[PDB]
Amino acid sequence: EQNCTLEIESYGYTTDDIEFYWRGDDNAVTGVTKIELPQFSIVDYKLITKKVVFSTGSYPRLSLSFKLKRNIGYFILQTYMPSILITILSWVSFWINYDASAARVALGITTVLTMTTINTHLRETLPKIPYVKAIDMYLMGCFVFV
Amino acid sequence: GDVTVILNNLLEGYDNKLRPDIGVKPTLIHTDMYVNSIGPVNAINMEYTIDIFFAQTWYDRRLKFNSTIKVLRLNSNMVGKIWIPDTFFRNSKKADAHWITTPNRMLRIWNDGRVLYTLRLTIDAECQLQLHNFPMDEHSCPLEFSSYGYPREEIVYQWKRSSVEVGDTRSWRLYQFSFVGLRNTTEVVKTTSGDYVVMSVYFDLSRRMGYFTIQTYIPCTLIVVLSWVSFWINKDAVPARTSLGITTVLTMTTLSTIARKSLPKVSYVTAMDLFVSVCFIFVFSALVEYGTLHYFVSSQPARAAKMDSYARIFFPTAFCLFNLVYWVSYLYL
Amino acid sequence: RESVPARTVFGVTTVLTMTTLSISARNSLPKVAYATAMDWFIAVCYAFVFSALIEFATVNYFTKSQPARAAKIDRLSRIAFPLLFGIFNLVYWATYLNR
Amino acid sequence: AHACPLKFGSYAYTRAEVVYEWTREPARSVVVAEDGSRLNQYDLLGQTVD
Ligand SMILES: *[C@@H]1O[C@H](CO)[C@@H](O[C@@H]2O[C@H](CO)[C@@H](O[C@@H]3O[C@H](CO[C@H]4O[C@H](CO[C@H]5O[C@H](CO)[C@@H](O)[C@H](O)[C@@H]5O[C@H]5O[C@H](CO)[C@@H](O)[C@H](O)[C@@H]5O)[C@@H](O)[C@H](O[C@H]5O[C@H](CO)[C@@H](O)[C@H](O)[C@@H]5O)[C@@H]4O)[C@@H](O)[C@H](O[C@H]4O[C@H](CO)[C@@H](O)[C@H](O)[C@@H]4O[C@H]4O[C@H](CO)[C@@H](O)[C@H](O)[C@@H]4O[C@H]4O[C@H](CO)[C@@H](O)[C@H](O)[C@@H]4O)[C@@H]3O)[C@H](O)[C@H]2NC(C)=O)[C@H](O)[C@H]1NC(C)=O
Ligand SMILES: *[C@@H]1O[C@H](CO)[C@@H](O[C@@H]2O[C@H](CO)[C@@H](O[C@@H]3O[C@H](CO)[C@@H](O)[C@H](O)[C@@H]3O)[C@H](O)[C@H]2NC(C)=O)[C@H](O)[C@H]1NC(C)=O
Ligand SMILES: *[C@@H]1O[C@H](CO)[C@@H](O[C@@H]2O[C@H](CO)[C@@H](O)[C@H](O)[C@H]2NC(C)=O)[C@H](O)[C@H]1NC(C)=O
Repeated sequence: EQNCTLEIESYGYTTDDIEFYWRGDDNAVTGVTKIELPQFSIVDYKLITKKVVFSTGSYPRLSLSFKLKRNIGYFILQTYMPSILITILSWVSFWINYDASAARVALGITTVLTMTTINTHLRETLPKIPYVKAIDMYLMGCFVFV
Repeated sequence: GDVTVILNNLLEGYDNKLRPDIGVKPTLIHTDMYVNSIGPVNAINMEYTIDIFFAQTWYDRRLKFNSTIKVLRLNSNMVGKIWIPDTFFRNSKKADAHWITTPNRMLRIWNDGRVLYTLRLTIDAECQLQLHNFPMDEHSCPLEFSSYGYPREEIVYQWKRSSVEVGDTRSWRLYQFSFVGLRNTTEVVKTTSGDYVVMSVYFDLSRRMGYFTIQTYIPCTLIVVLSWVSFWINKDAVPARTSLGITTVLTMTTLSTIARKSLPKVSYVTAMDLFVSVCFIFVFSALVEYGTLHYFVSSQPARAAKMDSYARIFFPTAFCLFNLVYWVSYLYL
Repeated sequence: RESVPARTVFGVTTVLTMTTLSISARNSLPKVAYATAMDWFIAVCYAFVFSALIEFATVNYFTKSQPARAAKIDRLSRIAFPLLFGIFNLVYWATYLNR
Repeated sequence: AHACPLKFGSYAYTRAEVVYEWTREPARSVVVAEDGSRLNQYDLLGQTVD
């Protein structure tokens, strides 16, 4: 979940020269429920009014905050199901009787190939967050299992 | 000669801050459009471009003159000196007029005070596509516009007989959709400021499947029918059947990528994505079926003998049943 | 004919190569909603590869039970498929270079 | 590791007309807010003014 804010302040006028408030204080912000985000969902929003104290004085401030919860269906179907299915295909090597070495080698190493291809395509398509994430951990788990 | 005097008189004792008949009655504005084009509809951002000629006609009794000339036909030069309605497009992510070589406005003032004001706009309207039945989906995306500051009791919009009219409809930059028709509408919306007359021009579009057929449906279908070959391959060709199955899996994943590559990250099962998932499940099932057959060989060869003959007819018939149900259900919407 | 793994690997891996090539070519093309000349070429080529692997499927099915007809169909396929591809290429290039 | 610079100065006024100096000590005249680090890849260690 992401807590995305929008901060509204006065540049030069201080609290003893200007005051901010929400007109209604519960119904000042409208249209949040009608928003349709393809990838997220507005679970909650809040309105805050305060006075931030800076060195030279107190300045009025309003804050509009949203809590975005990212949908999971797309990620499941496009990243997690394929990984698990390739993992099962990797497991199929056990039922194949040992004496067939070409078949077991082909199955195992081609499952490794497919796992790598899926991982690289997910690199390519997904947003480029260059630090470690939960999805990265899951794909490493799957690749380790293969 | 005389026209300069007419204009100087017209703008003498004028006040462009006040709408015509500020305190008497609402100003009635007749609006026309001429859609030069409807550009791409990129489902990723849920927006569609549109290039139009927006014309508004109203009545201003301050701009009434008497003279042998029945109409004054001016440039954009005067547009900034007389009152112009603050019409704006309520569903535009980013719109802009055109300014080359000279502002693309147009002003015309008649004897009786009728003003006609035309400009050329390119509007990136927003419409939230409901991406079910992809790629067999049909949408109706609006271009809405209303005054920004004048409520219902100050400015009222009103369509005409031939208000909105399309052009060739062949030079349009529509790629995957196809133009089918349009409708004009008028409503009154409630806003924080007041009640605003909102005018709408719905444009109806239908996606065209000539691309997704060749891209996904045909290759996925052929890959499945190719994976079936393992059944007819003898049961002793163990490495051959294993490689066949797994290579078909790899190809199917390659295809499943390009499947979704086109669409935004909608978190629901679209139709084409359901199709590709089902094809991948069929390939998965074929490979695991061969695996189970191979495992049963060493234990019960008689039991394994009938499994191949069962699968040979159960897989094709199952796929045909799925295809019939699918293509019938998604085209009945 | 006995080299069943070898011929199966040709079939499947050539299908994979043609898949990749078609994906790349239609990635290069804009996302129009109708068939282009390159798209027709790709479609016919993919059909040809599918036909090749199907011919293997049938020849393998018949082999070890009817070698005479297996070899007969294999020989006709050898003689025919290249000829059909060549005629397709000739007519295609003619029709799309005359314009 | 990198040292990304932010160099500013006066355009059109030379050293003999407009001289710039930090209002306080050099490293106390450029302050990064405590929540002001919008980097995914790197880690802002610290600044160094001059
Ligand atoms: C934060 O800061 C931002 C930046 O400071 C600020 O953005 C600025 O906002 C202002 C106010 O809205 C903009 O100023 C207006 O701009 C209009 C044009 O906008 C388009 O073009 C500009 C570039 O402008 C060039 O082109 C026009 C058209 O030819 C010229 O008129 C301009 O002078 C200028 O031309 C010079 O440069 C050319 C090269 O570019 C040369 O070739 C040329 O020879 C000139 O040297 C673009 O920047 C705009 O893009 C941005 O804005 C649009 C908004 O629509 C966005 O959608 C877009 O995405 C971009 O963000 C846009 O493309 C001008 O038309 C306008 O001038 C008229 O209005 C003012 C005030 O009303 C008048 O004083 C002025 O005289 C003009 O009125 C006369 O002419 C009009 C013609 O339409 C007549 O209708 C009118 O009646 C009037 O005639 C009378 O006066 C005439 C005198 O000229 C006289 O001859 C007549 O006879 C008669 O008496 C105005 O200047 C400014 O462009 C924005 N800048 C930028 C970078 O965006 C932002 O608002 C700030 N935010 C806040 C919250 O404060
Ligand atoms: C998203 O983040 C913002 C800020 O990080 C959160 O704002 C915080 O909201 C809480 C609850 O409203 C505030 O606590 C309040 O403290 C005051 C004391 O002055 C008290 O009078 C209130 O009754 C309440 O206990 C907190 O001050 C406020 N923080 C800031 C920096 O404004 C917000 O709750 C988070 N969630 C959402 C959905 O926005
Ligand atoms: C466009 O809007 C008009 C007005 O809302 C619709 O109705 C016609 O309007 C003209 C001008 O007032 C009348 O002369 C006609 O008699 C109206 N026809 C009706 C009510 O059927 C018009 O139908 C709309 N057209 C489109 C294509 O949306």
